[PDB]
Amino acid sequence: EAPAAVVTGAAKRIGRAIAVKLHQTGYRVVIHYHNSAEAAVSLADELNKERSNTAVVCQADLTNSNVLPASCEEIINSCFRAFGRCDVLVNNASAFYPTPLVQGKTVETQVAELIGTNAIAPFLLTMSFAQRQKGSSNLSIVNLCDAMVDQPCMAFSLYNMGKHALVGLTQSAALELAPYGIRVNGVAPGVSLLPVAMGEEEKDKWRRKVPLGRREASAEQIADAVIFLVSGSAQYITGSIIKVDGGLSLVHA
Amino acid sequence: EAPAAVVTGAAKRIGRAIAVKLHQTGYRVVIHYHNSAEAAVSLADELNKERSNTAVVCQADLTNSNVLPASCEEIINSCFRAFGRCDVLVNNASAFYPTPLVQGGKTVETQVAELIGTNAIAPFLLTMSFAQRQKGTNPNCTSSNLSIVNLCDAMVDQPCMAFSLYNMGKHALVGLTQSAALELAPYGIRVNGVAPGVSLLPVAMGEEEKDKWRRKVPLGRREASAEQIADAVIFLVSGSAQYITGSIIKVDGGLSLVHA
Amino acid sequence: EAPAAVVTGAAKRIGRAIAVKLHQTGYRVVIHYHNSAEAAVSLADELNKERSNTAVVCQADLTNSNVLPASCEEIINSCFRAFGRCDVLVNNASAFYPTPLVQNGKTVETQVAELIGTNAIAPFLLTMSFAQRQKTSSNLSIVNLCDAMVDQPCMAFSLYNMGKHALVGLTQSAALELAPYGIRVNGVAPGVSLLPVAMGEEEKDKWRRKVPLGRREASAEQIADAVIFLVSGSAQYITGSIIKVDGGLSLVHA
Amino acid sequence: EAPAAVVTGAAKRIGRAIAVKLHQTGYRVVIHYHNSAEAAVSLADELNKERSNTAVVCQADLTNSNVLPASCEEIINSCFRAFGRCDVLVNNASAFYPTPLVQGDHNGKTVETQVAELIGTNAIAPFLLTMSFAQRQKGSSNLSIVNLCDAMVDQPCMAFSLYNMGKHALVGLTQSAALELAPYGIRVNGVAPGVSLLPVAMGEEEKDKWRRKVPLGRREASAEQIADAVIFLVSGSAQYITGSIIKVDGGLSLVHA
Ligand SMILES: NC(=O)c1ccc[n+]([C@@H]2O[C@H](COP(=O)([O-])OP(=O)(O)OC[C@H]3O[C@@H](n4cnc5c(N)ncnc54)[C@H](OP(=O)(O)O)[C@@H]3O)[C@@H](O)[C@H]2O)c1
Ligand SMILES: NC(=O)c1ccc[n+]([C@@H]2O[C@H](COP(=O)([O-])OP(=O)(O)OC[C@H]3O[C@@H](n4cnc5c(N)ncnc54)[C@H](OP(=O)(O)O)[C@@H]3O)[C@@H](O)[C@H]2O)c1
Ligand SMILES: NC(=O)c1ccc[n+]([C@@H]2O[C@H](COP(=O)([O-])OP(=O)(O)OC[C@H]3O[C@@H](n4cnc5c(N)ncnc54)[C@H](OP(=O)(O)O)[C@@H]3O)[C@@H](O)[C@H]2O)c1
Ligand SMILES: NC(=O)c1ccc[n+]([C@@H]2O[C@H](COP(=O)([O-])OP(=O)(O)OC[C@H]3O[C@@H](n4cnc5c(N)ncnc54)[C@H](OP(=O)(O)O)[C@@H]3O)[C@@H](O)[C@H]2O)c1
Ligand SMILES: CN(Cc1cnc2nc(N)nc(N)c2n1)c1ccc(C(=O)N[C@@H](CCC(=O)O)C(=O)O)cc1
Ligand SMILES: CN(Cc1cnc2nc(N)nc(N)c2n1)c1ccc(C(=O)N[C@@H](CCC(=O)O)C(=O)O)cc1
Ligand SMILES: CN(Cc1cnc2nc(N)nc(N)c2n1)c1ccc(C(=O)N[C@@H](CCC(=O)O)C(=O)O)cc1
Ligand SMILES: CN(Cc1cnc2nc(N)nc(N)c2n1)c1ccc(C(=O)N[C@@H](CCC(=O)O)C(=O)O)cc1
Ligand code: NI
Ligand code: NI
Repeated sequence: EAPAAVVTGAAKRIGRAIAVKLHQTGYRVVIHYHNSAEAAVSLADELNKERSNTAVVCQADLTNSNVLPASCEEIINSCFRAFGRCDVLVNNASAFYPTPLVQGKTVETQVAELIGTNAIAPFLLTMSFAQRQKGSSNLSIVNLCDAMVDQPCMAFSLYNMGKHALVGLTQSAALELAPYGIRVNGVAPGVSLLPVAMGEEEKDKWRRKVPLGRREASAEQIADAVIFLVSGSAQYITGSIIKVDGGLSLVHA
Repeated sequence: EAPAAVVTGAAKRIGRAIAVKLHQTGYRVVIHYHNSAEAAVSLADELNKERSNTAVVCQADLTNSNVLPASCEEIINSCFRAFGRCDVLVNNASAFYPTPLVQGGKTVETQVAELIGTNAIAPFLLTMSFAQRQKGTNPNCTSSNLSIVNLCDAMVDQPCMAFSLYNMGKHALVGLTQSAALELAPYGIRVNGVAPGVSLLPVAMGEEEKDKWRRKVPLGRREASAEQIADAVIFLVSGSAQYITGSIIKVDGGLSLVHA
Repeated sequence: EAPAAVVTGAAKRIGRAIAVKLHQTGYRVVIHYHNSAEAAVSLADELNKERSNTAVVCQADLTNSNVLPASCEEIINSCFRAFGRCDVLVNNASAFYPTPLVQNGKTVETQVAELIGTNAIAPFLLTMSFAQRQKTSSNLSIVNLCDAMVDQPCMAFSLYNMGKHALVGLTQSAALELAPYGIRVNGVAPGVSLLPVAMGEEEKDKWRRKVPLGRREASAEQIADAVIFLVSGSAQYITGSIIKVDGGLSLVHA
Repeated sequence: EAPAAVVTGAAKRIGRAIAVKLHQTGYRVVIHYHNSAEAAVSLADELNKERSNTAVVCQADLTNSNVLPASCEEIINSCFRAFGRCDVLVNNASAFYPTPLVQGDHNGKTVETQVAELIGTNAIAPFLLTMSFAQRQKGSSNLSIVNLCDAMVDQPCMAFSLYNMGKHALVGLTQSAALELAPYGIRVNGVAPGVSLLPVAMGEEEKDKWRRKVPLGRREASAEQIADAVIFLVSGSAQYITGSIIKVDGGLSLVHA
């Protein structure tokens, strides 16, 4: 019988590429989304046309709040309701914008969004993932990290704190959930898909920097590393974070 | 004119020892505390005994909440109020307890607020407020020695079982240390960390459990005293570390190097 | 047409498993060996029985010496003479033994030659020679076998540890320098894998216990699995990456 | 009694500033050099004019060879012979030049000479000096080793693989020796410059290119700023510190591509 996966922020871009590749591997998928309702059901439609009743949609804000644990518990619950199991969780959804230290949203909202999406939701989703299993199988969690986590971008401190917290969770959860046969790993893109709204010349500045090919990783290239980690080929791998960055983190100033 | 320093969680233990050594080095200090009012003022009394009006006290919960940015601004303000300047910020205050991922007291969101608030968010807001006050300073046109020192954890990559939120908070602190170091370098504000392995064990910990942790330590088979942690802090704030920023010094007696 | 791979120290254990999985994936293989002649040819015979003319054997000492560069050029040339190409280099051969700092009559300089040569310098020269011969339907890459415990070193293994650290450095330097040629350079870092046969089971179990995921060592095959991912089309953007295959061992404090 | 230190490659630049600061702190010093004889003897003279009988010179090639262990043993011996003790070893001497992985147009040296020089000076010599240092220990004291590492070690410069391998191996040694020598109270630490003193031969525009990369001040570290971290690590304010490598790089290693 088919395994099931939750992918967060799976409506488009890298999240969509992960849901799609997991689907092609034979997973049924919960496509989580926040604001991209149309893209999410459009994705689910295609996947369901491929194989009937193998994709459901689930919407949630993953900003930190007192109700976030409930939302995260529900996200996991939706996978079991639809599919009777939950074998894989991919923590992909992520708020991303600058927060300059020296001077719209209050700083506490930015805290809740940036740290919530990048670290607290992954933590809570991990708790619920594990709780639902215990209290053959190839259970694992993949966290979407950042290969530049130690060469941060200017004025992105909260985002960077969130990705760093995600490294800690990946390692803490790997260690703690190993007795249950739940493996916990990361995939760390460097420059992948640039923002839809980024000007082309700004995109080119980033591409130029990549030693391997002078270009960004495609969403499929990121998804490949994810499906390796969920596979039987990675049965012994846990607490490992795989850079998919084309050498970018190795390039000095 | 003597420089001034803010030290969070400075009433006891490592924070206290940092405050004492900064004061002995010539700093005026803001002693921040949460619950330890008695210890905070008795420290201030002692420092003020040595040099009149060189130690002041400041109370604040550093748990994340919608009033944290305000609280942290006021902490930095208290240093300018008392001493007319703020040269050094030491982020030492820290909540610390287990938070198991699997279950068989506080809600998990209270734990998040406390653990990531004290260890990461408050340091970040204090860093903002510290830097905002140095906005109109050109490091070329001045002879100051501004820095922040973040109290980290040498075991961040070999974490203790069931301490995931604490660990996330310390990881975020490493991220802030590095991000702030880069972003504030144009202001001549250096941002560094000191990472104890096993230092002062909890007062409530059984003596046999204490000795288990002590035995792990290759250099001397003992915990670091609070003074030895403070030595590294004062090096990092000193003129002999003027080119150091984004560095996290381990003070762990080799502990992080020991395999399972 | 079929790609070709060189695997150093390929007669036994992890190296043999890598050579086998590469061959199963469609690679022709050069099976390098040092002292394990019989094992090397029995492996070569087994793979050639599977598919004719897909396996050859190559003897070489990878200790550092004045002749080492020539040996390494010959190992690479060997793959080209046998198969007309060389798509993959796996640096697997490794000397491994204690060298205490404070006090088998091996001199320390022999220990240096053996431990640094096999783990670092031979990898570096094979990399030179590999790159030199390549100086686009191609997928060229190098995989170096590292050590997940490189920053939590075992007691009295300083030269070995220096060897492995130099290999990390080589992986990163070569990844950057060879990227313009489309040559990707990566690492697989076992923690506890195959234990020495002669080691007491009671000592083996001490190591096994340390491992969170399963309380067991990695099989050679599980290590080989990460190797074949790195060389595959599913890793075309991965260079300078070292993947731990350690079942969480490196995350366990003392 | 005054303590004693050995500093390798101490005739000039960073190694000199370390020898000077250790001398100013009250150490007697062995000034090791390879080619810089005049600068070495000139330093010994300045130090001796300040406090008589507190500085000696010792010449040795630290290229890897079958005689390197003897040479390193000699270097350590020279400290016990002059000063009756050896409290501090500073591994500073370092060969530094590109070794491209791909050749095209044919340099000077053979690749095995380059191996012997680059990894001998940066790694093997430090290892043997560490062996001899710990072996010779006699029996209030503060024994330590400081290794000069490199902050850019995981963001290597183009075509410097052998140099980078040496420096990576030196990290390994720092950590391994920290663990292994801890039971004897010998601490082993590192100082990692990013951009400090630029090569004399380097053109001014190239020098300015490196300087402008540094976030903290847009300048290189002086030799004295590097020596400061060294002297902190050998000091009593660092007695619980072992296996730590402190970056002195003005934030350079934190700058993305
Ligand atoms: N793209 C890159 O070059 C790159 C580089 C480094 C690291 N990464 C990591 O790789 C992963 C995917 O990258 P990406 O560029 O594809 O990410 P992205 O497009 O910026 O974001 C992915 C999804 O996250 C969801 N999200 C944002 N805020 C949310 C919130 N408040 N609550 C719930 N969901 C929220 C959004 O869902 P909706 O659209 O439905 O609202 C969004 O589509 C991320 O974790 C990222 O940090 C990517
Ligand atoms: N001790 C060790 O072995 C060790 C190991 C690794 C890292 N560290 C780091 O070194 C630093 C000092 O360690 P330590 O053991 O001295 O710390 P600690 O005793 O556990 O706590 C330090 C102080 O932090 C303050 N604090 C706690 N929760 C707070 C909150 N909600 N709001 C405001 N302040 C709060 C407390 O102040 P009040 O008493 O006034 O309430 C406390 O006295 C910490 O950052 C720690 O993480 C220590
Ligand atoms: N096994 C583990 O638990 C583990 C853990 C961490 C890292 N690793 C790494 O993974 C790789 C494979 O490990 P392993 O246990 O399979 O290795 P191994 O059995 O110790 O050695 C593999 C081969 O290296 C060859 N070799 C040794 N010295 C040589 C020299 N002088 N010149 C040429 N070849 C030489 C030997 O070839 P011959 O038999 O032909 O003489 C040997 O069969 C190694 O690089 C190792 O460091 C393994
Ligand atoms: N920007 C920087 O300068 C920088 C950056 C990162 C790391 N570092 C590290 O910091 C340390 C000091 O840097 P530096 O620039 O002052 O070094 P350097 O001037 O390039 O070299 C220091 C000394 O090493 C000695 N040496 C070279 N080859 C030798 C050999 N074959 N045998 C014995 N001695 C040999 C030379 O001594 P003689 O002159 O007597 O021949 C030289 O004076 C080095 O380890 C370096 O790698 C420096
Ligand atoms: C590598 N990358 C692509 C990119 C796109 N989406 C992402 N989304 C998430 N959640 N996380 C990522 N790290 C991410 N990265 C980058 C890198 C820098 C900037 C950047 O400098 N952003 C500025 C300026 C962008 C602009 O000029 O358009 C900003 O204010 O957002 C954006 C994307
Ligand atoms: C190294 N150390 C000392 C210690 C003391 N106070 C601190 N305080 C803070 N804020 N941060 C630290 N990391 C810290 N560390 C440790 C290490 C382990 C445990 C620990 O396993 N504690 C268990 C129980 C241990 C027990 O008391 O028996 C707990 O539930 O708190 C406590 C302190
Ligand atoms: C994880 N591992 C397995 C192992 C086997 N072969 C290898 N071979 C190589 N080349 N590299 C390795 N890292 C390696 N590792 C280990 C770990 C420790 C000891 C060990 O403590 N050996 C001591 C003790 C031997 C014993 O007690 O039986 C020795 O003196 O060799 C051996 C193998
Ligand atoms: C940071 N730095 C200064 C410098 C000077 N001496 C040293 N000496 C040693 N032993 N180790 C160092 N790391 C070192 N670094 C650098 C950085 C890059 C180049 C460099 O790109 N060198 C090229 C280009 C020289 C040029 O164009 O002038 C070479 O071929 O040597 C030189 C020095
Ligand atoms: Ni981190
Ligand atoms: Ni290394």
